[PDB]
Amino acid sequence: LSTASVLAFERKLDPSDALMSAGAWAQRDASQEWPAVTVREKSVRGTISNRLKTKDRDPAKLDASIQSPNLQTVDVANLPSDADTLKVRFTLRVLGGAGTPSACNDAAYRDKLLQTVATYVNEQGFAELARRYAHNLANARFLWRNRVGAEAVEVRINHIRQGEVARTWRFDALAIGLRDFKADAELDALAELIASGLSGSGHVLLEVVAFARIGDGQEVFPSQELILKKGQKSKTLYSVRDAAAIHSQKIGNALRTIDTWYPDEDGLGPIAVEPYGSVTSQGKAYRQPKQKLDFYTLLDNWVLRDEAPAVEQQHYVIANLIRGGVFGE
Amino acid sequence: LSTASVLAFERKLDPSDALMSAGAWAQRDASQEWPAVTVREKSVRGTISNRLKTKDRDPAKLDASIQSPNLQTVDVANLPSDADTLKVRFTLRVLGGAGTPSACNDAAYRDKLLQTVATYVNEQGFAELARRYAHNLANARFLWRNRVGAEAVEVRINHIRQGEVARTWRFDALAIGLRDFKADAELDALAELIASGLSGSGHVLLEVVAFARIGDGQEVFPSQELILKSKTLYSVRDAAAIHSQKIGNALRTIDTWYPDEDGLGPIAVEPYGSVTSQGKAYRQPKQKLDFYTLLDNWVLRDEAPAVEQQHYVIANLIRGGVFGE
Amino acid sequence: VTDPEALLLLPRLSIQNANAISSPLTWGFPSPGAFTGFVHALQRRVGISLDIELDGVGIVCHRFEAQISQPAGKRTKVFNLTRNPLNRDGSTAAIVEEGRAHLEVSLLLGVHGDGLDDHPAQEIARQVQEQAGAMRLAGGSILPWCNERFPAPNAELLMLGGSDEQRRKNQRRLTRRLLPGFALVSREALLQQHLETLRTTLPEATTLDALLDLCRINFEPWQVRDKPGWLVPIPAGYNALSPLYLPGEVRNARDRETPLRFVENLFGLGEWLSPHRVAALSDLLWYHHAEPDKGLYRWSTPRFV
Amino acid sequence: TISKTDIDCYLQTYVVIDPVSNGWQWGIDENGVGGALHHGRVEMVEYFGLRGATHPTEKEAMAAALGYLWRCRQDLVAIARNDAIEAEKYRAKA
Amino acid sequence: QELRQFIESFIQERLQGKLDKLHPDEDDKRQTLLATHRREAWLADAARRVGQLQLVTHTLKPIHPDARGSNLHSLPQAPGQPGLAGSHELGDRLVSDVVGNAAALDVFKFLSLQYQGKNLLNWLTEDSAEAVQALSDNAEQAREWRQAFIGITAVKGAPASHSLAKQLYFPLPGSGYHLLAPLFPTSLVHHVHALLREARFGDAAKAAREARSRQESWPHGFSEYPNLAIQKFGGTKPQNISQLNSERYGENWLLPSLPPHWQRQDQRAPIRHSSVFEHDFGRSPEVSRLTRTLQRLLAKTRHNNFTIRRYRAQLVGQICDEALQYAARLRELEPGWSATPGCQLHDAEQLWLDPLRAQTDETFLQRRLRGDWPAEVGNRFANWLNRAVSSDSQILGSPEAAQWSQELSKELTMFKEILEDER
DNA sequence: AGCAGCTGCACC
Repeated sequence: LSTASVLAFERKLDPSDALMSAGAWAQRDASQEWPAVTVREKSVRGTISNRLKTKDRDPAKLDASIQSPNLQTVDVANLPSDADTLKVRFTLRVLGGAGTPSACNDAAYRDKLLQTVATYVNEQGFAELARRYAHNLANARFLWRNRVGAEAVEVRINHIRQGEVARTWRFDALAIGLRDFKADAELDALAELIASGLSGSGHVLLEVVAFARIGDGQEVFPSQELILKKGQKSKTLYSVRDAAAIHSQKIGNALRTIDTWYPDEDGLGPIAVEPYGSVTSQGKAYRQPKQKLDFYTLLDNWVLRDEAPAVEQQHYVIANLIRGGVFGE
Repeated sequence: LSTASVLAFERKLDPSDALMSAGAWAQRDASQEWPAVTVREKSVRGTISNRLKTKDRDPAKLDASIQSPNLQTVDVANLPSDADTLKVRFTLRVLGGAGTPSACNDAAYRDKLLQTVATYVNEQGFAELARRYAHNLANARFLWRNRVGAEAVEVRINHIRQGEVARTWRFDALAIGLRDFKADAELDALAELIASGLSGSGHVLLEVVAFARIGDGQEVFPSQELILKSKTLYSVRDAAAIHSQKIGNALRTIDTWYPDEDGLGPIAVEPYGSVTSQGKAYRQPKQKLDFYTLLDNWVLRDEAPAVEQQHYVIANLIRGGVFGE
Repeated sequence: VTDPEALLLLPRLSIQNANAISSPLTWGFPSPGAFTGFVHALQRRVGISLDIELDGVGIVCHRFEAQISQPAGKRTKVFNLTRNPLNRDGSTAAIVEEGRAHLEVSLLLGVHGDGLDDHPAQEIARQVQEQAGAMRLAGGSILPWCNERFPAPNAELLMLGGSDEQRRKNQRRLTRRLLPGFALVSREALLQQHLETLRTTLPEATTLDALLDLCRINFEPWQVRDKPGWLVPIPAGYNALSPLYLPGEVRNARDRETPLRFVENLFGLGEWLSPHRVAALSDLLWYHHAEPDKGLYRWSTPRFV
Repeated sequence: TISKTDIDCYLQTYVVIDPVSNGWQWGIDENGVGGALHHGRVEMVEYFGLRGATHPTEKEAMAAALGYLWRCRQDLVAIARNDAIEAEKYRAKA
Repeated sequence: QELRQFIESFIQERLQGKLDKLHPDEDDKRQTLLATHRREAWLADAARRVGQLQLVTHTLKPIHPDARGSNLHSLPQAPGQPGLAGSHELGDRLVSDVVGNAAALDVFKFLSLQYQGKNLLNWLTEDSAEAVQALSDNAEQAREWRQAFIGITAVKGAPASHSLAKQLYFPLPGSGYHLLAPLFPTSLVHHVHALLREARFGDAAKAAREARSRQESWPHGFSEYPNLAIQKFGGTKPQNISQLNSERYGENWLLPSLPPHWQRQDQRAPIRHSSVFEHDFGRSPEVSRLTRTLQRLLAKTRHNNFTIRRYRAQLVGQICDEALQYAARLRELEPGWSATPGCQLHDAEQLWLDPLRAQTDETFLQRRLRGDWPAEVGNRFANWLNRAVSSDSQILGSPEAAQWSQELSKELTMFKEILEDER
């Protein structure tokens, strides 16, 4: 009747830290002994390229600043001179129990919410969302900056059931682009596996490897840390067990960018699934609450006022419930 | 319409760390198994060649200029005694997407910037910038102190299409000067390939090798490390190398349009275009010809500068960096 | 508390982003109350269908890597954070400080109930291991362990299943399977001994724990004074401030069928021993103790000394 | 007005002075605790041992350690100066 | 009424700074600063301004700062069960935290104006001459302002935890749960941080560190507090969270609960050196501070033997503990590191360190590793551990060396007993 | 011509 004062949803489609190794192409068959790339602190000499704030100063000091070099120490990680292939490996744990909340004040809100999610999974199964997630794993969207100049990316996904593999998939990640959502047989099979895993019967284990032919001795990019003036490291790179790696949240945002239904020129591309759907690279928060298409108003319009959005906005609401969140008034 | 607080631009034209080996001339073709030039730590015994301080000019402590062998230890890289040719090898990737930022806080400024860069590429394509990058490849400016006395320098550029060669260029770095941008057919073909990579019609990864004929036993110069001994040369896997930022600075020396007396030579592309080794910064912000004033006049106020200034602005966008409030 | 009829060894558990902040004052290893709550939750999920009551858990901590950075120019350390999305119009949110740490800890917990007689001899351990994987341990997901070289099986050993030398042989064979790590035990009596010898007409406030936590190089006519072992302050349960409220009384509650109490932390000592100087692996097991009318919602290892 | 002894108050804890069979060897401690058992880690020079001369008197080895700290390892001196500024800012407070 | 001059000082020292921090050149805006922020309409608005609560050990703002629950003022009941402590249920009394709106904190700054103590002014229940100093025009509005200042500093509203605070179940003995919503104890985190600031930046530590820089004696000693961590609650302005969060800006100053081996990652195999006890065991990072402290302890007085013999025994127990853990963690490198042709064979110690090598070379090693019974590897360890003694005739002539050999032989017998059942 | 929501704003 009234809204639940607390509401929470645990995260499904669990990613992991993706370890990165180096090795040559056409050796992807026995690609299990590859040495991992390490982070290295190198010191650089550059110029003063930032724009100046001419307040309470003199032109002589800032002019002698821009004539003087800038001494920094950064952290980089590059492939060796006999290795042009970056191998990015991670584990995906698709849990199950999609629409079941993890916190609720009222019994009435929980009853009505499980009723509406039940009518959703009856009348439209996890078929668009699973195809969208399997396409986001099909292209190397998790290899964020290592894909902008790669000649070819080969993605192998193995389904590990009890102690070993049972099904292998081998995708070419550039044919399946970053904007189109088509229907293939092996992609529909992978979407069927993710659909069977999201419904509570089991928690399925996928292992994903990605071979990217970047260039001989070129630069690869792990993720940078958020640390909030001489001898200080400006750029710190992520490396777990002395091996360079990307965060789990970066991979989650990468394989979560499937939202192609947003009311301000949705043909630019799929964006991240979020309440007040925001792309931090663009700075613009689509699905504005001034418009009637945010997650909160659509959810409590579905479960409290018995109205219903279209087929697309409820797919967005169910995908936000799959992602997780902490809401409540 | 105002300038974004965060504006980030990714580097196009990414080179690799250039590795050094040694061998003989007339074996340039089968130069695959050439032994790598190794940095050796040596100790030298010198004198006091610095000017004396206000404290070291005393009468009883004037012995520093008299009795001081000064006992230093440095790093040194030389050629083997039966080899007169130094080989420097690196890979150069050119990406494309020159005017699209990687981070922004205002999307109206982003659409204005994309419209401005598309207006540029529609009117003035990547014909001058790719020609200047190809001329900085065709002469071995990547060999910084390794070119200054060499009897014969030859560069060789291969196109890595799938895993192997698609096109071979074999340029003489001593016929092509270091201060003028002339014309040639193969240089124009390399400029067309670099422009095709920079515009986005293909993937360009080149293999650039360079032979400098120094002579037997001579001193070759790799990059010197910055330490935040007093001389530490750079080496990856026990082989002397040049840094990728020095190689990228060698191909960024395309700026023959600046507010100074530009009859001297090309400089590197920087905002407030600075040669800190010469101590003078051209394109000072007092004269309205640095990158920020032209970018805030072209995007915000629709005041287009001259075509050479547009070339310099697009080159500064290719270099990338942190622009914003 | 009660004595176990069997001990269940979960092998080397890998946790990706655990809560390195375990208190308002102590950082590092997570609270052991998180581990006891994990075993209680695993009893709620899988302990009921097998008829096993699961209490008491050991903590062996094979390795620990905290996502911290020392700033250049300061002695102390700060945390590597993650980035949050925009609020409503496009603006960077207020950053919340959450410490993260990669952990590898294996568990030994106490099977106590009447669900194993002779028939499900090893299936109980496998089912608890398959239910423990799709859970969390300190706020972080347990790693799936995809195929690298060889797996790590579960174990179930009955302390009553054999004679005295069978008890010692099975304990020696089990304690080698958790050997690269360090067990965490609770030492309340030692801290009370230190408070007894320290309080010589000078009152204490909290110095009995921060004095064992520091390193002093004080002089007795340098020298650095030493202790046996590694004595760390750990959060040993909660304490009550609020007189307890009805289930449907406090607004913005987590549920309205469980009484709420506003609580504060507690701080005690812990030692990181070896797996082979405890004389019984039926110890190291972390239990609850409520005494709900007073507060003092505590957790500790009993029957140790 | 921070003298060298005010920085030397907080720089001293990165050294350790071990009496050996011939004299007073010294070494550098990374954690800044005096080279203790549980919390600290003292770096050993490569034979393995402390990076110090065998001074007869303890004042000589302490001065050699602290002069080598001031001469070579400037980041430790920076940490000691960052502590020494607040050491008198705390007196300026109370 | 001697409070009145101290009162009219503070409003002037506020309004001067409000005029100065404006950069004024136009618009004639300062007149309202002369009108309101000089007279006692400031006092009427200070009576109007609320949000402040005068807490002690209960804040909900350090846990997700956009969460408005209930904040309390109660010291927890003194526990009789010994072994732990969670609050300042002892000396070094509280610091009276206050949570509220950041614009309203000038009212608390006026309350804490230390005219002969701020305890009898913030909780101004016992004032007699201050009343007519609050209003030197009447006696009605003076009592009204006194009640408005001292009454709002103890008020609750309703218990809440605004869906972003923590509340975690606790299993009861029989059956049932309690909800257990915790709070951040800012007075206790103030007091611990103040002790940690007094032990380092104080006068006594500055005095007793100068004596150590000079190798002296002095009345006392000092401490260090290693491996602290900073957790900064306020992002850029800490006034939103607490006044105590502004006095200790960010600066949680947490204490380490780490494992012993946390910053000790190293992966190496002793393929080069023959004997592994003399080399790469002393070169291990943790064993060196055990062995050097054992050399420090094996030359001392034997008068108070009951504690020093216990410490000397436990320091050898830790050494054999690390000795077993070395072989335990060397089984993660490879199943075999001795099958390759090497300059040093060193099979006597590598049969202990390569157990899965017998799984590979199942022909001769399967008979030889179970037929030879390697149990003299502890004797090689004892010859290395004998160099942890000092070469002094005074300790060698007495009978305490026989006691040292007794405890070392007992612990090495336990070591050999564990090493016997390694097959 | 009177309400509830939203947004800009003031202050520390």
